[PDB]
Amino acid sequence: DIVMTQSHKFMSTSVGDRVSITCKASQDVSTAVAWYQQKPGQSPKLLIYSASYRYTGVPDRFTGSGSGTDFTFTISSVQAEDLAVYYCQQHYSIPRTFGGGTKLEIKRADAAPTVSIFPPSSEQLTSGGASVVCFLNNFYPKDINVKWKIDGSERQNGVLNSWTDQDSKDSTYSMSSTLTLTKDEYERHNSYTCEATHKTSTSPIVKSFNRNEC
Amino acid sequence: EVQLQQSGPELVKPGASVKISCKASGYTFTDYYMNWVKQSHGKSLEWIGNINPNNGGTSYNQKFKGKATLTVDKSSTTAYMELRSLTSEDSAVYYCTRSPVRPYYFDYWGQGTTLTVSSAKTTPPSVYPLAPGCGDTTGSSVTLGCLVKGYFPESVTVTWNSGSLSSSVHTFPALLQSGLYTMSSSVTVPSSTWPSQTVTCSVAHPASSTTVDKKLEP
Amino acid sequence: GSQGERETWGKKVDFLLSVIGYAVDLGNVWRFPYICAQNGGGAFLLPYTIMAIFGGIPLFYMELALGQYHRNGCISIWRKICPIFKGIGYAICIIAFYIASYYNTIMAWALYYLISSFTDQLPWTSCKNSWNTGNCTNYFSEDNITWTLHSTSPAEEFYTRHVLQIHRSKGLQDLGGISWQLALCIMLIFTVIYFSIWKGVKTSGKVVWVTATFPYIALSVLLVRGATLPGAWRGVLFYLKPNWQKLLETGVWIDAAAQIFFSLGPGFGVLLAFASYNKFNNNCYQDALVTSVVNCMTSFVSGFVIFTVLGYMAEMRNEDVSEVAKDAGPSLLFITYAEAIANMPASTFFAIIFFLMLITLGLDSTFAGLEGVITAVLDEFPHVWAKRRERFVLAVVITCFFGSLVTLTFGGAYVVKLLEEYATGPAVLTVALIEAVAVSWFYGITQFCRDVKEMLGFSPGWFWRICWVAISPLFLLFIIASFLMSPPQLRLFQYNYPYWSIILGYAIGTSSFICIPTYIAYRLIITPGTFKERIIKSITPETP
Ligand SMILES: Ic1ccc([C@@H]2CCNC[C@H]2COc2ccc3c(c2)OCO3)cc1
Repeated sequence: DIVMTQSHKFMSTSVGDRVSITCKASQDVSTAVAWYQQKPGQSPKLLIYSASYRYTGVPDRFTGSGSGTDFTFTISSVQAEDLAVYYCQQHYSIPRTFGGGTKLEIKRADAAPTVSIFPPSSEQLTSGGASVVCFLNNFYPKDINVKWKIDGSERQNGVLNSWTDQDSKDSTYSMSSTLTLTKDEYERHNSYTCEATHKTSTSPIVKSFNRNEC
Repeated sequence: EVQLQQSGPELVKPGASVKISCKASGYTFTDYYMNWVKQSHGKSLEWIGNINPNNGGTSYNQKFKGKATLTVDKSSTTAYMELRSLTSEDSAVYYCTRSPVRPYYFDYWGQGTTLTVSSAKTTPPSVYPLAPGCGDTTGSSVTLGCLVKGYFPESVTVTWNSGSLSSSVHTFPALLQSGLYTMSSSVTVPSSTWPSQTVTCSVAHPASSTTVDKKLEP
Repeated sequence: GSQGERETWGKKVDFLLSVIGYAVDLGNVWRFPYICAQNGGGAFLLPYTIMAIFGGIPLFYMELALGQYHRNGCISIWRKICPIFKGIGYAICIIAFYIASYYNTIMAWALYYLISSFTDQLPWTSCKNSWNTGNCTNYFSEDNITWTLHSTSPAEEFYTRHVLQIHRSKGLQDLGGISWQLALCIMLIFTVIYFSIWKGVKTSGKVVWVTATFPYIALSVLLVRGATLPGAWRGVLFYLKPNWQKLLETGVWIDAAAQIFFSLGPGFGVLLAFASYNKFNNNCYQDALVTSVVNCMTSFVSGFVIFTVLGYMAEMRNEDVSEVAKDAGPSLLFITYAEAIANMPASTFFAIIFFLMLITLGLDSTFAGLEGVITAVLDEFPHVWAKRRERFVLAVVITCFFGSLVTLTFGGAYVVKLLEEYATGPAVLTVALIEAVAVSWFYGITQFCRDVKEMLGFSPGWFWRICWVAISPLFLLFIIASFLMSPPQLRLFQYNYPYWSIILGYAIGTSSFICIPTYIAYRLIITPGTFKERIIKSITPETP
């Protein structure tokens, strides 16, 4: 069989920069390599076939090159919607194999994380649960600290951080810090506070609300 | 144009079998090889095998020989893939993709089929409105949310007002714990249409065939 | 008086190149490279030689030694060895007939290509012909093309809808009528063998100078031509890449044994006839040894001749030469190789010498094929026959034409496979086994070593002794059992043969075999005495 090796699992680029993903095959392939673009949440979309030829419906900003074993996929004008995971695949020997997959992450200027704390709703208080939410929207880069405060004390049990993928419009990550608690514990405390430490500013952003019917 | 409409997600207990369809349209069905590619969570694409729609010419991969069985029907232009001896590794997304005979590229793919192989009971999601408090300072935009708690498997869809609008909706991935998933959704909409008009989030769970709609209230 | 002693050959080199001419054919050119590159690549050389040394060579040299020593035909030699097995000589006579029904129609195809190759623009290049469909898509045409399940190449269209016209037949059921072009081609073939056999060993032995040497020339031109082609190393890689794991399969050895046997073709009576017309003092050990080593090495270089052009063809297309070399049979040479040589400078030249090479490969072999049977009948019915040789030779030749009339049909190709797989292989293996057992066990290998000891001046080594006693009949027994156990389902040109074909095949495989148990029944049934008395006088040859 054939082993398609993409040594670089991740590649960082910016909007408008010249990006090029490599692809290493097991043996000599002549000109038999196809490049696929799988956008997050979509089916893999065919971009290049036979090393250099472009497929129909593919903008002019996507090109391909190489002849032999190593092949290269080039994007001249990276757009916000070009954010996807690119795969390379050989099409000469049975069976047809694929590459490990190269996620193209977009680099931009820093953005302040918009933090919003949420009190448990009445339908959940009715069920017998109470989850305080802390949304952190539109910031860059991904590295960000989230610290919880039930009543000023750093709460750490029951905290779940969920990072979404990068955005295809403004290239801004977004994460959710969830603090799930019981109803009995919720009606024995009032002002919840979640804070975020980012590289945009040294002082963590502090958000607070009150339990007494807001 | 060219469309490959696959089947919905499937939750099957380990050791059983499962069949996935692939309705092809928009081209001469007998003019192209029908392929199946496996994609594991976080893994690369994996070629299962192809089939010639004319005579059912299955050409499998040595890694999937006896693991997958490709069939085809010309009377409805639909290709099928059946899987037996289901394990936790088969819990992956499967695509059926069209391909010519030479050069062998995969021009058109299907939307995918989420297969979950687990003996865990199909648990309906708990939809709780994540609404801002009544003491917050209403600025130029308000961020809302809806919480989806406790469900299985990962087949779930959170929509906002029949998809209008959703130009500022941040959907957070689901997290698995003790056999049950939990996710949350948010939406940033200006303050000049709230709370004047109606904003409602709709949570749909296809595996349990349930659909609970909850409207946000301050 | 009268005839008395038999005739003698005109020179040593004539009989050397003559037995080489029988040994070397089409299968040497394309069969061995395919079976080689498929079963473990270069590693296939390891068992192939073994199956040669232990199997092919001993039968070859034993047959040759008996032929030169006894100077009798395929039927008359059993009268003086084991009369009950005289039916063997008859069986071959039937077997050869079945072979001569299809083997020369292939040469007729190569002949139809050859006369159709004199045009400046070769027919199988363009699609604007009277036989192409709307699926025909060809080169020197717009690039980017993406082939379709229903699309078809101009070479496949030419071979399918013209020289074969196989689209006009549905299979074995409906194959008529007859393509008169292939009938005239094969008629010309029977003519060119008619003027090369009718006189006897002198003409076959003189035509062989051309029919056995030219294939090396054409293979040399296509060899140095195919070697200079860009990206030809792919076919060589796929051709000689060692895959030793395939050697663990018990099938591969079987394929090698069958290959070397059916490429040396011992015990068919052709070597008996070719050996009969030689000097008693003349050595034959070196003869058999060298002759085989030529057939094997010739196959080895032929592998390069094919897979170099296949490598270039896999470079212009997209590699993994196996895909461009999937189909083994008439399509590897008549379509893929022809379409490959079409994109080369002075294509008329390489085309003419290629299909001319095919005819040149079949000619010598079929000379010898007929030669064995002719010698057998002339020696079995002397005086009652030999009145003229052109009479009996004319009879067998026109008989082969009427035999090929079933093959000259539209679905004739279908029949060719049914006759190529089912009829010849099991029966020939059987008669080779019974023949080897009868010379090694009944006549006694000791007296055979005394005959060779009287022939060459020295007794054959203990190696030849143990090979004839045990290793060779086990060698044939191996292929017999492995064949009967797993007869093959066969398909040709998107058409699977009906389930009943094997039945038909077995008829054609046994309708030739019925003569030896019925002749044992005829011999043991005709002379009265007791069963133990009559079989003891029927197993011992004539004392005087
Ligand atoms: I079963 C069988 C199949 C093939 C062989 C030989 C093997 C290699 N060398 C040529 C070939 C000779 O086979 C013939 C060819 C033409 C003929 C013919 C016999 O009879 C008259 O025309 C032997 C037995």
